[PDB]
Amino acid sequence: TEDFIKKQIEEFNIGKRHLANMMGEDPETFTQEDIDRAIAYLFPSGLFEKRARPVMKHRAIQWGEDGRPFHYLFYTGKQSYYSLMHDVYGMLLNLEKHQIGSRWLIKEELEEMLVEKLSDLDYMQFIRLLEKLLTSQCGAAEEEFVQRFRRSVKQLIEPVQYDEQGMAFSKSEGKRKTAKAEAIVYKHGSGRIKVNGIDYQLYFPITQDREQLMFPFHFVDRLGKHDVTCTVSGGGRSAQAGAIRLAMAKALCSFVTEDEVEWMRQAGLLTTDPRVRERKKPGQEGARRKFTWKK
Amino acid sequence: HYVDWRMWRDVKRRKMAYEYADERLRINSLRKNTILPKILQDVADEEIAALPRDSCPVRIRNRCVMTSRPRGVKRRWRLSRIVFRHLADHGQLSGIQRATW
Amino acid sequence: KNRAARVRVSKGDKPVTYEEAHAPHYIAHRKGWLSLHTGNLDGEDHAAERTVEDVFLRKFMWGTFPGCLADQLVLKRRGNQLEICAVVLRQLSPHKYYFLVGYSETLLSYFYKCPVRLHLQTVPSKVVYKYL
Amino acid sequence: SFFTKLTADELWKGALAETGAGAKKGRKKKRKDLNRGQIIGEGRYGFLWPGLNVPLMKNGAVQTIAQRSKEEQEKVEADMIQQREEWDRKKKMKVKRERGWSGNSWGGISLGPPDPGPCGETYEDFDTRILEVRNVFTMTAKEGRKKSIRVLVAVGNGKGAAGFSIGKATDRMDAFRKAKNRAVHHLHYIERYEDHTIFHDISLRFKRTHIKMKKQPKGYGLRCHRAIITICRLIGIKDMYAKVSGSINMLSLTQGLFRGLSRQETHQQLADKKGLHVVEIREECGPLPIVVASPRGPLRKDPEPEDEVPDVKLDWEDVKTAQGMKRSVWSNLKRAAT
Amino acid sequence: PRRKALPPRTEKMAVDQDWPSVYPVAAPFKPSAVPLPVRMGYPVKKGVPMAKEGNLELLKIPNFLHLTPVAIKKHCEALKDFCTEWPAALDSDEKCEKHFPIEIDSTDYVSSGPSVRNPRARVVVLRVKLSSLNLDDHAKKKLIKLVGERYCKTTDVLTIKTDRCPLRRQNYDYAVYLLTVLYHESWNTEEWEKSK
Amino acid sequence: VFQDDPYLMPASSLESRSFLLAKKSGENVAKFIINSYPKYFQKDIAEPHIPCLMPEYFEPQIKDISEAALKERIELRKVKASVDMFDQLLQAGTTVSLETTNSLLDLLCYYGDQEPSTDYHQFGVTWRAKNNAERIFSLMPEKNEHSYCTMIRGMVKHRAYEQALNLYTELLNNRLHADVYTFNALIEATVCAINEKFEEKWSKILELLRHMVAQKVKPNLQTFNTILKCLRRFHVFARSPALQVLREMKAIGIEPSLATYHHIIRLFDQPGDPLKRSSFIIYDIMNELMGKRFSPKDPDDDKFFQSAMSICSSLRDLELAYQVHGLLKTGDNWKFIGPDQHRNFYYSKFFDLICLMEQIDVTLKWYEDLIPSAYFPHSQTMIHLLQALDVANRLEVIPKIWKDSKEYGHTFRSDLREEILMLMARDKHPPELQVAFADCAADIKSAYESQPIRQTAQDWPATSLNCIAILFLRAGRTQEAWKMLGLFRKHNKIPRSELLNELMDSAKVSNSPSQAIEVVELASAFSLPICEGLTQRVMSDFAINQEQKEALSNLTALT
RNA sequence: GGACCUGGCGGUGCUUCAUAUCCCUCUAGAGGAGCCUGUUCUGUAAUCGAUAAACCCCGAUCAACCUCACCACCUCUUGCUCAGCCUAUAUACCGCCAUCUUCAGCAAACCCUGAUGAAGGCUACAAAGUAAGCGCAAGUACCCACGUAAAGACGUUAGGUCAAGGUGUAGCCCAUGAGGUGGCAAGAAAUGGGCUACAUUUUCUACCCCAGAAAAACGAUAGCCCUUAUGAAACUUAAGGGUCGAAGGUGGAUUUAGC
Ligand SMILES: [Mg+2]
Ligand SMILES: [Mg+2]
Repeated sequence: TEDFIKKQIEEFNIGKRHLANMMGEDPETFTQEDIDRAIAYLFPSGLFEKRARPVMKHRAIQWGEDGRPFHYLFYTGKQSYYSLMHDVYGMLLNLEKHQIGSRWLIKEELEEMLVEKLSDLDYMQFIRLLEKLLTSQCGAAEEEFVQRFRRSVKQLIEPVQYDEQGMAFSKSEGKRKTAKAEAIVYKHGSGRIKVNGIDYQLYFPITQDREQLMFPFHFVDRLGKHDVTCTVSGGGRSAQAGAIRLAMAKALCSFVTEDEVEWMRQAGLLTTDPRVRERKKPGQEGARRKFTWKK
Repeated sequence: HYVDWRMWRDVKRRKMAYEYADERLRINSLRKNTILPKILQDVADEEIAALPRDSCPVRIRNRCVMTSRPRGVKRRWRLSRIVFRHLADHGQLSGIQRATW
Repeated sequence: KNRAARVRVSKGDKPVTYEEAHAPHYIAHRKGWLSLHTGNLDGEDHAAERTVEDVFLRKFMWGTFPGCLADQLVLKRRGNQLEICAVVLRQLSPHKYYFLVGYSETLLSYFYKCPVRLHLQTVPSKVVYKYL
Repeated sequence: SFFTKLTADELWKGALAETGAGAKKGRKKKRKDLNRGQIIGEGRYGFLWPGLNVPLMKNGAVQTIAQRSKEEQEKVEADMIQQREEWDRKKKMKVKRERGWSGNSWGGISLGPPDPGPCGETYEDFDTRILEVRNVFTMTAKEGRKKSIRVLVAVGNGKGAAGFSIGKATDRMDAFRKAKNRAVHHLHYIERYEDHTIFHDISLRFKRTHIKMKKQPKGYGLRCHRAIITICRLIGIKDMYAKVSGSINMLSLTQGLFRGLSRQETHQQLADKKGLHVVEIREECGPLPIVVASPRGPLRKDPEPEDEVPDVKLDWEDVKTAQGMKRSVWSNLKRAAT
Repeated sequence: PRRKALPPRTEKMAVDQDWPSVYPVAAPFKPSAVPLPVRMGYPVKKGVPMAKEGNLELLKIPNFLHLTPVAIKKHCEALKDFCTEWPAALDSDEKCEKHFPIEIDSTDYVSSGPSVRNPRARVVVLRVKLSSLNLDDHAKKKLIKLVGERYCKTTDVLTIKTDRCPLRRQNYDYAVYLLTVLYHESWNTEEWEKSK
Repeated sequence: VFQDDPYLMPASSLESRSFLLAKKSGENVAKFIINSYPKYFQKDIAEPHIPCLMPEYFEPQIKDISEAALKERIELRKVKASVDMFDQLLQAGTTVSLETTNSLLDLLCYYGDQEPSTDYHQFGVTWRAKNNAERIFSLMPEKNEHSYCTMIRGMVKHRAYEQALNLYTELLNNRLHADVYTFNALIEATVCAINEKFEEKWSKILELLRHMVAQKVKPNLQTFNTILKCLRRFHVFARSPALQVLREMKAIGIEPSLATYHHIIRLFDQPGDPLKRSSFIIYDIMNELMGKRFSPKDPDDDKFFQSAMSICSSLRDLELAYQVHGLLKTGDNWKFIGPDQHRNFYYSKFFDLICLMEQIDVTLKWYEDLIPSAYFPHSQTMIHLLQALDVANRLEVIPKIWKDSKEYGHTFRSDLREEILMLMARDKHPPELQVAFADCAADIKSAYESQPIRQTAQDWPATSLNCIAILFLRAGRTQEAWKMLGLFRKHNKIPRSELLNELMDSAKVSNSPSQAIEVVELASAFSLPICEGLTQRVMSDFAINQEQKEALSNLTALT
């Protein structure tokens, strides 16, 4: 009951005061974040599931000592959901009498909001009622109500820097498979690209890698308008070429217009390729190749 | 009071090999060279052959120290795969955990 | 089906502690290791000796405290110090508990040539995490 | 060896073989605890450890390590063996149950009071009796022939409040629990005349089961079907006659008995209905008129019709018994007290 | 009557108590001693993490309750007597090389177990910049050629690793002797050195 | 030392001692197993080697009749086999060192033919007239100063005072010179040998000291410690020369130790008034010891503090007790507190004096600091604390003390419960204090119900029941008071007149006639003279009905 | 015998389907050759277990001696063990798993319906179901939120393992136990899986991707010889070298794996 919760609250306050004393912190300004940091330090647990780690922190009962429930819709068994439906229906009645990057929350979010359990059909009914509310030319008083149930669904660009020589430049980095590259692109240049201090046509004898390097500058029509110095390590020739391409595109984003940045993002020049080698599993030849199925 | 007579035999072999380790090392070092005369190497060969059979370190078998299993024994823990799996699954072994990646 | 270190639900009546209720694939995630020593780390030696000593300590404390250990032991090694932390029931009299603590500590210290200590945490009954 | 040893529970699980191919579908040994009679600090060497197996202080002084003599150790071993034998004998023997209608039948067997209610409700005054335990089988594709137990349970407080219920379960004890916990929520209240008998004769036909109950004076006993005897004991009826004819289905019998007993009309209800004094005439009391009921409202001055011949549907068996033509060799047989 | 368990002493504890006195040294977590209402364990559905009483998960943790920041500060205040001030005349590494050209590296290993022995601790490494030695062209060339791979031309550092002897002190003495004999032989001149 | 767990935390002092004894018994059993089966513990895996964790050896292994086996037995103290081997060696006539025979005599005299007590297989004189030590001494080929020294010391230790005198005479015949310890043993033997008056003993002690000076033998702390121990037998006369001995110590430069001051204090602790003479010694001793770290020098050092505090408790000097405690809590001096019994007695006396004299605030501070951290209080100490709290009118902590009593194994102490109940029920108090006292009384009643004296029909004190009922009435729990009125005749315990008055006072507020009449029933049952007056009050302050007044008239006729 | 209840299995159609999946379509394979390896058979005096999916480079992340449990011969008897047994039984079990599972159901505990019969409990503009718990899910590991792992209940095959170990039952106790020396293991043959290839998108060399040659040679890790490594022991292991240059010329029905 509420007595047990109040006893737990008092115990938590006393323990918080003891923790503040132990850590030497001020017992007044000893907030929840301080409590969590102190507990993590004093009881260091490396269990991956954060819910299983030690924690010091602060459902209820729907009727008093006389047995009378607090909510008039308690006997429905879903008092929160039906109260919400009743309020929405009342708002719809009021609207009828008087006359994007947002989506509806999922059933789990609705259950968390209403601390109850709801079926799929109940969720669909509530969503349809909310949609009818939205389509009814609802005012701000109901638009805020809708936004209570609404859930929201650009690439950051590095700034230009200056070097000892006086040139204006930007620097970025990228990776592909097991290769990591860091690129420096100058605002003014002559198309020279040097990888690890070596000219690109010598470090990349394969024409495909050179085409991959050309792709970012060619896309925004800036061949020969910049000078690039890249340091790449790991992977093979194609992985290094892809990493250098991604790093060069990310760095060149600092010099092209925002529209060109969006165009490059739509062209895939900025997304990091998550395709990496899949681990071999026991009982099979490769990542997916099973052994020859005998009969 | 070892697990089985095979573990008892292995214990006897280990003790005898440890007892005769230095003599075997010296005689074999006499043998394993191209400097000393061949006749001395031959008498060293017959000497090392005269040593008891169970003193040869090759006869030592790495059995599990708790079930005497001859095969499937991890050298670091000296345990068979079944016993090691049991202890690790119960969590009694520090650090060892299920591998997922 | 995987039968290793798992408790199978039959009627929702069998009480299980936190350790028993979790399958092995939860060791790194929900239940830390019952023993803590540096032997299993990288570049460290004597892992097998520590394992054998831990097994003997568990089998010895289980029989020295018959029907008293509420849950599995916790073995900690710090330098040459060994600490056995045991959750024990309150069935036995404190005189017998202290006698067993002294006896076990002295015998283990003389047997393993290390300063063994034994810390007992008493509980009224076996703590039930859930029923299966 | 030593590291190959296991725990007692694991060894018992391995030895008893509670699970396996044989025990999976039914295609003798039992667990015995070896720690019930064993005391810490007791060994075959007979050592006395101060503070563990012997008192730490003797004569107000700290005891030292002592070893029992060979004769003393023999005495201790004999005492241990005697205790083990006595415990084994006690476990082997049992308090014999009270058999029901027959030695191997489940009917009439008491189950004790029903389980207490959650909201501070106790039924310690209620007695629970089994009336039928049937094994019922069904044809399912997944499992072939599925087996279950249906149990008919009657409960009663011996003061009129009694009920019956049906429990279906895979386990017999679960069926007993379900039925006896459900019965107390279905309690009829049976009105008893003078707290020992029914108010009047009850002739009923529930489905294909005819029940004929005759009101009887004090001391007549329960001359009724054994199930009816049990149900009447649960209700609180001590004197009644009951004949069952046609189908003797136990469930139909119980349902019809409860229906008839609940539908019976009390003397007070009759007096209120017809507005006349209900007066009892007893042969043992001579011509003395005993007014057992009086109307609650105004009395009716109509002297009622003096019916020359009552148009009542008689029963042939009753008339035959009254006229003596009945000569059944089983009627009025001497029987144990009921 | 059966024995009654006393209430935990955390109830008698004060908010402004001296915690380091409660846990002076490393010790397992004791619910009767820790006043914090800490909870550990993965909660069951519609449940909460298990309380500290009988919590084996808390017992497993190598807690730092004996090493609170106040306790750390008090311990360091006590231990400041044992320390010795670093020489302020060589605050930078350049002065360190100017005054101490030879650096000795030795590794000490700490691990759980009854035996403290570890062979890996017998290794000694001697590092010295040849530019910090008194050598001429011929001596420097001869010493570099003699040491071979032990000298890195990029860093101008001679590195001698000694582990031949069982002990740390023996390996250190061997490294010093090796450096001395290498220096003296490098300054020495031999007949075969002419036919280059 | 105890396990930090609520179940295993000792409650009382007896529990503390029993738990420590059980732990020591377990350690001894483990060591007995280790020594009985050493082959299971010979495997060494400790680096560096730990000698104290290896099995020990007590039985000799040399079997030949020679000096080696005899020396092995002597160093293993196996007195029986050492004597048998020495007899065999003497029969064979083989060589034996003089030092070896001296060591044999030392072992025999120190142990007195007592085999050392391994793990397993007071009043009077412990020495025996016939022994192998005397025989070997007679058969000893050559004697030396150390031989006489050790024989005298062993005979004094075993109370062979006449034999010690004979050894002294033999030393004088040999014209050898003893040492300081031998002279101290001789002084002890001379003092304890005969029941002579003080004059002869003091003259003999002075003559022995002068003889020691003549023998070029220098004194030591043991000399003055034994002198004071001997002079303790003659307090009246020895009160004067104690200061002379102390000044002799100061002049020589032999700084008196804790045991020396303890012996001086004991000598000044003559049965009678201590203020007359101990006031001249205790303050000077404290001034000398003030701010001085000590080291173990004499066997009686550990006693000092205890004895001091005891006489401190006699002097009722809170400042002196504080000085003594500060001396104890100075550097390492706390280690001189002594054994468990001495520590318990010292802390009991100290806390009793604090409760008697110190202000109740500092008294409670000391109560928190010492109990249970230093010792578990006795029931008498808790009674004194309750008295001090009652004097300081701070009754609000009285239930808490009772809780502390339940924490310290004083739940079953009848006297403590009686004192608590009497203090609680003696005076009326505000409603919160009264209800707290009623809660404490209910807890005490539950304790009475749960006492282990239930083997015999419990003799519930009448005063306890009266006080519990009074507390229940004054708080407002009248139903339990009525039930206790019934239990009074159930337990045949006479009620209290004040209890009846409080019964009427409590029933007047609620205006309950029948509850008032029931008290008259009880009083008439016990035929107390108050009943008449009680009846009057029932007829006066209560709206008595007809049948209740009929009952009053019937009880008026019956009483 | 009457009426019901629960019933199912049917190489029985129709409409939807399957996403590396049922077929076709995609790629690379197996089925042709050699070699390697396992199995079956033959043989031996000379293990056992595994046996369609779910056995067949399986127990074994491994057999020259040991390992070893096999055979022959010899030896020992309270035996390393308060004995021992790799002796029988996985159809007595624990233990650890296969399998559907590349599944989402299993479900106690209640409530209601059928007159309180074997039973049944579905309607969302809702008409008696609720359900703890288990599993899925979720959470966690790895590089994300994806993916892969891990997980994957109850049941199914009296599924596998008494030879990991423990143990029930039964048996041996001068032997069915223990120890030593020596020894098998081959090919008429079939079969599974793997490796190398049958080449010109190749081979050799340099290089590690702008070359020069080779091209009826391509092709053995096989055979023979020799050396070396390990070991006490190499004939039987591995590595290297020399020598030999064979079968083979893209392979039938069928069949494996991959989003
Ligand atoms: Mg019968
Ligand atoms: Mg064969």
